[PDB]
Amino acid sequence: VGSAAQTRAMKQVAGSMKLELAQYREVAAFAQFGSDLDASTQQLLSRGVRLTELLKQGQYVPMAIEDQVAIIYCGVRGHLDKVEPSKITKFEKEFSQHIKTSHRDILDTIAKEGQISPDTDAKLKKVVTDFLSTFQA
Amino acid sequence: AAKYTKAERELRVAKPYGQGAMKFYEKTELKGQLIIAISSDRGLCGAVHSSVGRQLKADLAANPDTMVICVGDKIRNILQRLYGNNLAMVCNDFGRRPPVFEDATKVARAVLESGMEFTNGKIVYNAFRSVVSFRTTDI
Amino acid sequence: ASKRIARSSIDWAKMAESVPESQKAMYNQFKAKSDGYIRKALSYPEQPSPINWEHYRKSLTNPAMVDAFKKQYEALKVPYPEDKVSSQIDAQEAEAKKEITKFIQESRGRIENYKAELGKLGQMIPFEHMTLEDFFEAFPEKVLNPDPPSPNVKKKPFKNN
Amino acid sequence: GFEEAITLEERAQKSAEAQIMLFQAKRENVQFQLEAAYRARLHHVNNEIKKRL
Repeated sequence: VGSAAQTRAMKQVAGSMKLELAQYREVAAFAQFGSDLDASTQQLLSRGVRLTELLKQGQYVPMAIEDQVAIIYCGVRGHLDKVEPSKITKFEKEFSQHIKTSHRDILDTIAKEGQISPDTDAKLKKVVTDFLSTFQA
Repeated sequence: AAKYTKAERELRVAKPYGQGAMKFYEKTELKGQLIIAISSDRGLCGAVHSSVGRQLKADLAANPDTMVICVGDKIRNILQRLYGNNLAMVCNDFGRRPPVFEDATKVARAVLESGMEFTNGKIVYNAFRSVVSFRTTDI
Repeated sequence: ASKRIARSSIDWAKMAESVPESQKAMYNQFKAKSDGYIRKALSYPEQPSPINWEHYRKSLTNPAMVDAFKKQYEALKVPYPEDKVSSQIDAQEAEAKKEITKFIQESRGRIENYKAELGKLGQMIPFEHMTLEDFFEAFPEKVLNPDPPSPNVKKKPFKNN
Repeated sequence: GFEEAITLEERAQKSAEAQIMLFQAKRENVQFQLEAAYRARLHHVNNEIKKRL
């Protein structure tokens, strides 16, 4: 069935993640001996590691579709390139809590539009930068 | 792995030895015949003799009139079909023993007493970049 | 029962701009420490979980004990506890205000000193058409008889040891 | 350098102004702790009554 039976926000973001995971899969063979590797290939490897750590999920804790869209969107736009892959799950709890508490207007705009606007993309860029700076600086 | 561990242990001290030797030629900034090819009679070690011979083939397309002194039969096997008219000498029975200075002096005495004319030159060897990466350069 | 529900939160942005980062790195500890108590404030909201008493009344053969439990639950409605060290914060608040006033007037004094220094530089004649005596007058470091001798009278030619 | 020293003093005065909001943050931090402790007991009382039921 594919993308014919998923929401616009999830389809728009998971399409990019599917391409990036395919790119990481192609260059995963060069990580075995790649002591010296190109910056583009290192970015593909670093993005794929964050995306692989993104898909991990604990048992008996299913997630709402808005929580899934927000977490996948952060990992696919490059917000987690500075976050270590061993702290992604802790970032997943805390940043979603901050969105569910301080920036509920972003979720209301996404729910009304059904997708992610470039204006909301800029707002999500700012609140991610504010959140990572507030956690550590 | 046992041989590599022993060889890297002695390379840890024999690398600045070559740094001091090459320092004079670096300071003179002299820019370039004879070609020294370093190989061994022990094959099936990977892409060592094939890629070094490939670099030697690129020298045959750049300096076709340069005599080459090879240390190892594998380089002789690859390059005899192409440029058998431009092979000075090929050393053999080498590789099983570890390289020591006496073997180097044997090659050094071979370059001198042969009397062959040479102004510039270079030595072909596999550099040790890392555990999994080796580069073919020239000194 | 009142005062501070979880919605209350001060402006962290102005506070983060005010502190000199690692010079006041205890704020980085303080924010996380306060954030941990927000995690405790995340759990246990004001009202507890409602309980359907009628289901237990009908299921139990004798619902008199359920009625007694419900009556005692409604009777025992304890309110909020008492604030303990609010006066100490108020006392340090007054001390902070005194330190605020002391630091403000000292900074005002240093600002007036810097303004006077800039006024001196503004009124200083330019170094192009300046006589050597006027350079000595405007900069009173000077040289005279009770002065450190040197082959070239410079800023630090004397000790150098 | 004199202009920079003026701006540094301006920041120092502003940090003194934000000392009050730090105190309010400390007051809210105390109130948050007292709320989380008292409301958990209210949750614990409700769970104990449910345990009795």
